Amino acid sequence: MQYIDGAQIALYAFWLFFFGLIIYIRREDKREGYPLESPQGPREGWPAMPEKKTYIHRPT
Amino acid sequence: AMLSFEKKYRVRGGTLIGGDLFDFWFGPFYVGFFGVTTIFFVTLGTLLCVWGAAMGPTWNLWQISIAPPDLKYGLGLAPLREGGLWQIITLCALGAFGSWALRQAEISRKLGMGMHIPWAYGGAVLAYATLVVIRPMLLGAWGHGFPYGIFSHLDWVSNVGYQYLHFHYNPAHMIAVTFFFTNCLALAMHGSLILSVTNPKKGTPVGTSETENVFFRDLLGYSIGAIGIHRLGLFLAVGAAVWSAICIVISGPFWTKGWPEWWNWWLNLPI
Amino acid sequence: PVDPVTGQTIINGEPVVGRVFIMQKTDGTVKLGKWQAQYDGEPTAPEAANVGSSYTVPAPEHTRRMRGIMIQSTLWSIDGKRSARERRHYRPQTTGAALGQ
Amino acid sequence: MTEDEARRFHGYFVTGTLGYIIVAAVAHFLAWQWRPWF
Amino acid sequence: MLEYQNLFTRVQVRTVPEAGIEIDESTGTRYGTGTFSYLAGKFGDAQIGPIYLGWAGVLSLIFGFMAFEIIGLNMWASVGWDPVEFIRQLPWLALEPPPPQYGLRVPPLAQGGWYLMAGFFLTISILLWWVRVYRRARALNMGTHLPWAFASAIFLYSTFFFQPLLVGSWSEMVPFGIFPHLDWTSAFSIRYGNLYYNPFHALSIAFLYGSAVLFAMHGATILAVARLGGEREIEQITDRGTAAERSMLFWRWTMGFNATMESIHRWSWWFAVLTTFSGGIGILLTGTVVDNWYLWGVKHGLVAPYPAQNTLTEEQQQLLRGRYQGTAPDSFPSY
Amino acid sequence: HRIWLMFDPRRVMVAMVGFLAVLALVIHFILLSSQRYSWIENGTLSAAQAPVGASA
Amino acid sequence: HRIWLMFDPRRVMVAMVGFLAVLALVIHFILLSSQRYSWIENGTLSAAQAPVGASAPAAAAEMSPLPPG
Amino acid sequence: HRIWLMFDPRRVMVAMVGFLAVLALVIHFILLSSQRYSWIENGTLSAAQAPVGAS
Amino acid sequence: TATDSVQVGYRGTGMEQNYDHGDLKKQFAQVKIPTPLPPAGESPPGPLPWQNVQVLNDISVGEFNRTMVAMSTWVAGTGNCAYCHNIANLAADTLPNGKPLYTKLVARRMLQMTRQINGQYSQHVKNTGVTCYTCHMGKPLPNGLWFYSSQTDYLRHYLDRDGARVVTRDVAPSNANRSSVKQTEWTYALMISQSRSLGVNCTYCHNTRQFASWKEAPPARVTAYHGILMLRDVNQNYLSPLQPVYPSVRLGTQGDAPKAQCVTCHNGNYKPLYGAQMVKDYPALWGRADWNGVPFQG
Ligand SMILES: CCCCCCCCCCCCCC(=O)OC[C@H](COP(=O)(O)OCC(O)COP(=O)(O)OC[C@@H](COC(=O)CCCCCCCCCCCCC)OC(=O)CCCCCCCCCCCCC)OC(=O)CCCCCCCCCCCCC
Ligand SMILES: CCCCCCCCCCCCCC(=O)OC[C@H](COP(=O)(O)OCC(O)COP(=O)(O)OC[C@@H](COC(=O)CCCCCCCCCCCCC)OC(=O)CCCCCCCCCCCCC)OC(=O)CCCCCCCCCCCCC
Ligand code: BCL
Ligand code: BCL
Ligand code: BCL
Ligand SMILES: CC[C@H]1c2cc3[nH]c4c(c3C)C(=O)[C@H](C(=O)OC)c4c3nc(cc4[nH]c(cc(n2)[C@@H]1C)c(C(C)=O)c4C)[C@@H](C)[C@@H]3CCC(=O)OC/C=C(\C)CCC[C@H](C)CCC[C@H](C)CCCC(C)C
Ligand SMILES: CC[C@H]1c2cc3[nH]c4c(c3C)C(=O)[C@H](C(=O)OC)c4c3nc(cc4[nH]c(cc(n2)[C@@H]1C)c(C(C)=O)c4C)[C@@H](C)[C@@H]3CCC(=O)OC/C=C(\C)CCC[C@H](C)CCC[C@H](C)CCCC(C)C
Ligand SMILES: COC(C)(C)C/C=C/C(C)=C/C=C/C(C)=C/C=C/C(C)=C/C=C\C=C(C)\C=C\C=C(C)\C=C\C=C(C)\C=C\CC(C)(C)OC
Ligand code: HEC
Ligand code: HEC
Ligand SMILES: [Fe+3]
Repeated sequence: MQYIDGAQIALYAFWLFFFGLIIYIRREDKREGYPLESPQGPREGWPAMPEKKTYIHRPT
Repeated sequence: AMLSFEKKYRVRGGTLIGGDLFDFWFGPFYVGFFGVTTIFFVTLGTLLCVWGAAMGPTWNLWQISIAPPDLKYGLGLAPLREGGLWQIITLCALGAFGSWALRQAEISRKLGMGMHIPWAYGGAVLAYATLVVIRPMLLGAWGHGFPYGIFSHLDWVSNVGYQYLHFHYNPAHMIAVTFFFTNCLALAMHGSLILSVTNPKKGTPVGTSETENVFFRDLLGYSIGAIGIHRLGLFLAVGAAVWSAICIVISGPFWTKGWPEWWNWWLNLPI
Repeated sequence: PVDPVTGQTIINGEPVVGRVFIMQKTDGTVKLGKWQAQYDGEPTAPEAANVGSSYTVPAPEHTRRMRGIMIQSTLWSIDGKRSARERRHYRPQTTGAALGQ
Repeated sequence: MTEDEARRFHGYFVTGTLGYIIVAAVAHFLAWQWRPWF
Repeated sequence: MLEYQNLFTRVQVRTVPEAGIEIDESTGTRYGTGTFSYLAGKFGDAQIGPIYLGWAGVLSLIFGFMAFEIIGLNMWASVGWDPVEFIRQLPWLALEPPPPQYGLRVPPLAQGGWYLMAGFFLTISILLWWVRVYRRARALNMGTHLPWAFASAIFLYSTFFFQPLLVGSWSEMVPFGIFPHLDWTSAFSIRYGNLYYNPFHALSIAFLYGSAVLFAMHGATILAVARLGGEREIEQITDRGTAAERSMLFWRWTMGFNATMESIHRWSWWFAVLTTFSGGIGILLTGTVVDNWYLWGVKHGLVAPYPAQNTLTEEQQQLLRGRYQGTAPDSFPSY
Repeated sequence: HRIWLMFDPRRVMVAMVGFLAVLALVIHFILLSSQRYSWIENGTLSAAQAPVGASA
Repeated sequence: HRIWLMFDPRRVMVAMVGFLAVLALVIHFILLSSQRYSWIENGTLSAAQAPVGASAPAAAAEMSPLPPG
Repeated sequence: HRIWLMFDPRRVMVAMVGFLAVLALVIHFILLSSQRYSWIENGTLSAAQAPVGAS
Repeated sequence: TATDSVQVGYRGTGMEQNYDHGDLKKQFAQVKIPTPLPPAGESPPGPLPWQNVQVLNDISVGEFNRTMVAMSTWVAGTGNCAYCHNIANLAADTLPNGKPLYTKLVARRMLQMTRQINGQYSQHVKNTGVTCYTCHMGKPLPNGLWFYSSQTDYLRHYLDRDGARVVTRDVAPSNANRSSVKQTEWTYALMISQSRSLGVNCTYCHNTRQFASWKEAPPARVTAYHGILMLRDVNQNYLSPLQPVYPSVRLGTQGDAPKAQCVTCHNGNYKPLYGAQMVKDYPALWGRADWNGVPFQG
């Protein structure tokens, strides 16, 4: 409309995309050394730790 | 909370100042003597930044500006209304940046690591120190520093750049930009290279170090090493900050005219 | 207003103990408003451009070889070499018939 | 460092230091005759 | 004295040059055999190895050399074919875009036709190089991360074509020249009201600095654990050793959070890509959606207040009004 | 003296010479940049003609 | 003579020549960029005609080298 | 003499020729950039007609 | 180096002027100002005893001689009546051989030009007018002489071309402003020349965060605008029409009269001659009824 313009809409779309990307990368960051060990028990931050990822090696 | 392999590494020793008093972990953070010094300067500096916002006309995050003193105060400590608050915050920032570097050196010493991270960080601190300490001292007033505001310090950069009528013609600025652009290109190449080998075409095994070297020789005829790329990235990123510090410290203290006129020397070669 | 006898400032009928000053923000700065409000106290909008209705082709000796817009202030204002100053423009031309050839 | 050559070094260091200060004092004497600063 | 900082290599090995992993050679082949540079081995790998050439590479080289030739020949003609002036004035020479009044129509050859032709050939060369990069990646069964990272930079490059077309004139294009393209950068920022207040421009600044920060941090981290074998990142990713653990622990103790040996490269990739992506969006919005970024920033509360440095009377407000710039005078008047 | 058993004579001598050379260069350049003692230009003036700072 | 057993003679000569050469070039270039001793241009003037720096100067009215601010 | 024992003659010769070549170029170029000794332009002037610095 | 900084804007904005101390001191020293002639303001109230005086018709005889010695030392050096006059007959506008004395016609026109500058353009030269010295510097040929070169030469902004604005006064684009980037480069080159002609940078006249704003800019910008207008009145009406008077050696390759720019008066300083005031002691040069309340004798 009058106050809302294209640059603002594009900026907020980029903000949503960036937050989603940060969530995805933070999920990838928790593929080693998790879950955390604490006296109260296991701990995971947000985002939660993802599923176990397995690699593929060449045959001998 | 600790990583599943973290417990065996949390040992004493490696500090530069203090003993078992400052050799503990607060949550995930390691707290040393310089961790305590960092928190003091961060808290004091941030609270004075909030006070500077409350003194100003707005609470809008983008419009908050704490400005340096007038040039007439000339290396003195101005009244806190008139820019003295900026100088106090600058001291807190210097203390916090220095404490952060020394805290990093303590952590690497405890982990049996090299000292590269503190010195790489020192390149950024040197650029900041040139902007608010070295260049203002050479020009003779603390008022030559930049204001503390999200978009206020962009206005300072614009006006200072136009103090020489075309800042693109600064020879050291041209080199520093090339370092920044080449670093971004090299980082994209390095990030892609590792990810492409570790996450290859679906159904195929993970590649090797030969795959990287063969790929970049096929594309460009030369492949820097696995250690070569990390050496180059350190050189490009830190050298960008060092050449930035040079480019701003020569404008005013050494060159006062327009930067296009500096290229007379090239046009007046005898040949 | 000021008390006629004591000299004390009166605010809403009550005297004030002290020297009263009008509170202001840092150096009397006032938060900006709408973007249209930026143009109060400024000159009005500029007039439309003067665009020629016809074009006449200049002589070659009056035409610049270099088409860079800023060449006159960034290079020529600092360059005094006579050979380059000669190369700056196109040279006059004629025809073989005009010369009799 | 046998602590005995330290005495030998000390005599040379003291004489060199005191001799340098005396020569610099004459230089300040000459400069005062040319243009006093007080 | 000081420990070994892993900054240079003193002892270099020499073996037979690596010919390379077997690949499909039907539409291309490897040229050279592989030489060794003593100076290059001090910093990185010494082999100036064979280079692969195929359809896309050859076509890209032909088109790019055509563009380079056109640019250089126009530059040389601009100084009257003087070689001394060509070398002496090389930073200031340019291949200039067409005049504004032609819009998107074809300009004359000496007044922008060469510019458009060179730009077309450069664009074709860049696209063919992208195809070559993609084929090189998929010939070794690698993932296609580098092709899309390159596509981001290509997007930023192509905004320099799309924005002038969206505003409706090839005159708004970037001239081919060392100092002239900086002149265009400055004038483009000035014309559209202080590009510092373009939010996507600020976003691209943030990602450029973030790229520098990330590469400094990663390079220092890997060099600090290179004595433990951290430079062999693939091994530390598929089988985590003590170097990866120490890197993780250093950054967790310093910052309160960390990455892995693999995901730090994802951080790097995304920062580098987002630089040019946000920059391209910001360029695309300029002159088409927003014509004055300072006024947009005032609208959305971005501009900090300053005391007024001048005030004008009403007659001064009418007089200080100017005129928009127009055409140059095509006559030399006599008075 | 016993101080040389505490400090290396070589390290002290090098550091002291480096300090003195820097100090001497700083003083000579401070006077050269001044008005009263810019001796290369005004050194031939007598003490009465040499510039003096303002009494203000 | 004993100072050569404390400092390596090869290192001292290189440090000595480097410092003396730099100092000689600095002094020669300082004098060449001055007004009184620019000997390449004004070397043929006698001592009477050679430029001299300004003595204790007077003041000026309404004329300022610096713009107001 | 014994200086060639302390210093390699081959290294000395290269450093000396390199220094002399640079010094000669610097002096020749400084004179060429001056006004009194711009000999390529004003070399045919007599000593009385050559430029002299002011005062 | 030693640098002198003058603050021209609000603190922290980066609006400052920088000068090299050595260069500024040398330039200030090398500039010499001619001492004013002793006043001559007592003469009988009789008719003017002159033959061909058409400009200085309201000036006493003693003042006439005073200002004419002043003109001699300002333009042609002390004495040197022969630059503009036949010595035997100073009332002659032609040489004995018949050819006209072009210098005298130029001087007569430029007396009127100086009066016009001082009287009708006080909004630029306020209380610090101009004499012959400010442009001539004791020499017949002033600085900053420019001629017809090409269509895109920005100095024609001072002759016959009007309009330099390129910035839109809206948030959204419209047809009200269709300035190109190339026109912005043209304005940039013109303003680079303007900055170099006064020894100042952009911030002396602008807050570069918004070049189009006058409220955020120093007052000098207004002064600068008036300068442009004054130039368009000096170049179009006084310097250009003098074309058929000069010998061929004074014209350009297109055969046009010399024209003036900002550097003609300023010579690379924020004020001409660092703001020296001379015309206050020369009533024949200012076309005002009073300079600073000092009445015009008449
Ligand atoms: C983007 C997405 C992700 C965004 C987010 C990204 C996050 C990245 C980091 C990830 C981790 C975050 C969690 C974390 O750090 O947890 C620590 C702690 C658990 O710690 P712990 O494991 O139990 O502690 C271990 C160990 O330290 C045990 O020692 P002890 O139990 O003896 O503790 C002694 C400490 C604490 O005592 C104190 O008095 C410290 C109090 C600090 C907080 C209050 C500050 C104000 C009062 C100050 C004191 C007043 C007098 C008492 O004593 C110490 O000395 C410890 C070191 C303190 C620092 C060094 C000394 C500084 C001295 C100079 C400065 C003084 C203050 C100006 O857990 C919690 O605090 C639970 C809540 C965690 C979430 C944050 C909640 C924040 C709420 C407020 C938000 C405000 C937003 C603006
Ligand atoms: C204009 C030109 C510009 C400039 C030009 C821009 C072009 C587009 C760029 C897009 C980003 C590419 C990022 C990247 O790493 O690319 C390299 C990769 C290489 O893959 P490959 O060589 O084919 O094979 C390698 C592959 O095996 C492993 O790849 P890697 O792991 O490194 O990364 C690929 C994936 C991660 O893969 C997985 O997660 C698969 C794991 C198994 C399945 C997962 C569980 C099941 C899930 C089921 C539900 C899920 C099913 C999907 O990473 C990505 O694709 C990037 C993810 C991060 C970015 C998105 C973050 C969220 C954004 C939205 C937030 C919204 C607000 C909250 O190439 C690819 O194409 C990857 C696949 C891309 C999938 C998304 C495509 C979206 C297209 C959108 C437009 C379509 C037309 C309208
Ligand atoms: C306006 C300023 C003045 C001026 C004022 C001064 C003043 C004042 C002094 C100098 C000094 C020096 N000046 Mg100055 N100087 C000027 C211009 C110059 C110029 C020049 C090109 O214009 C040059 C090259 C110099 C150069 C020098 C150096 C020789 C010296 C500083 C370095 C040093 O410590 O050396 C070391 C050089 C030596 C010769 C040291 C010798 C030391 C030995 C050990 C003495 C041994 C004595 C004996 C063995 C022992 C006796 C023991 C007991 C006492 C019995 N000056 C101008 C004209 N200069 C300083 C100095 O030391 O002067 C002597 C000093 O104080
Ligand atoms: C009209 C304006 C001029 C101009 C005027 C200037 C001026 C003036 C300067 C630059 C400088 C720079 N310019 Mg610029 N510049 C122009 C156009 C450009 C263009 C372009 C595309 O046109 C580019 C690419 C650049 C590029 C650059 C870089 C070379 C450099 C900035 C990086 C730097 O210094 O990092 C150095 C890094 C730092 C200073 C950061 C230090 C950070 C500290 C140590 C830590 C902070 C921690 C923080 C407080 C923590 C917060 C809390 C936590 C988040 C929880 N310029 C135009 C032509 N440019 C700047 C420079 O060189 O600065 C030295 C500078 O001052
Ligand atoms: C007065 C000048 C203006 C200004 C005007 C602009 C303009 C205009 C632009 C930028 C843009 C950018 N500016 Mg800015 N900028 C200013 C001030 C700054 C400052 C600062 C110190 O204040 C900084 C740090 C920056 C930094 C940046 C970057 C973040 C960004 C470019 C990203 C990039 O990687 O580009 C480099 C990357 C590319 C060009 C990608 C494409 C590369 C192609 C693929 C290469 C092909 C090469 C070919 C094969 C070989 C050559 C062939 C021959 C030609 C024949 N600017 C001020 C405000 N800036 C850009 C942007 O995105 O803005 C939103 C942009 O267009
Ligand atoms: C090689 C040089 C490049 C680089 C490198 C680099 N930066 C680094 C490192 C390295 C190697 C670290 O190890 C260190 C780190 O720990 O990162 C996680 C860091 C880091 N780089 C940071 C930021 C940063 N680096 C920048 C620059 C760069 N850093 C260069 C491009 C910039 C720019 C260009 O703007 C920024 C914003 C931090 C995330 C971090 C350092 C954290 C730190 O020092 O924390 C202690 C201080 C605080 C938590 C806050 C202190 C607040 C002050 C007391 C008051 C206000 C300060 C300031 C004056 C405010 C001004 C605001 C206005 C300008 C808006
Ligand atoms: C993440 C964003 C960053 C980015 C990324 C990026 N760039 C990339 C890639 C990636 C991920 C590639 O895969 C690709 C590549 O292959 O890199 C090695 C590329 C690339 N980035 C390039 C450049 C580049 N990137 C830049 C920037 C950036 N690249 C961003 C900062 C810039 C800048 C800052 O302006 C430049 C100039 C190329 C090296 C390459 C793309 C190569 C290409 O497209 O080539 C086309 C071929 C030609 C034009 C032919 C040229 C012919 C010669 C000019 C003539 C030779 C004549 C004679 C034989 C020699 C003469 C010598 C002289 C020319 C010196
Ligand atoms: C002897 O020497 C010779 C001459 C033989 C060779 C020497 C050559 C030399 C010395 C060359 C020097 C070249 C230099 C210095 C080049 C500098 C280049 C720079 C700095 C360029 C910077 C920026 C340029 C940009 C961003 C240009 C972008 C252009 C684009 C995107 C153009 C696109 C055009 C298209 C798609 C055109 C399409 C054509 C149609 C008709 C379809 O549309 C109009
Ligand atoms: C050129 C700059 C001149 C110089 C060097 C001198 N005069 Fe001189 N003169 C000049 C001009 C433009 C006029 C006409 C002024 C007008 O028309 O308003 C004159 C005229 C005179 C006169 C009167 C002529 C007459 O009798 O009709 C005299 C007496 C005169 N000029 C004398 C004079 C003197 C004493 C000078 C000092 C050396 C001198 N002139 C120099 C222009 C110039
Ligand atoms: C005082 C002498 C100034 C100096 C120094 C600079 N500028 Fe300026 N600017 C000045 C005036 C009087 C005008 C208007 C002239 C007219 O004919 O209207 C301008 C205008 C500009 C503009 C255009 C503003 C617009 O609304 O479009 C720009 C972009 C501009 N000036 C930029 C600029 C630059 C780049 C300068 C240094 C090289 C500079 N200005 C200096 C006054 C003065
Ligand atoms: Fe890596």
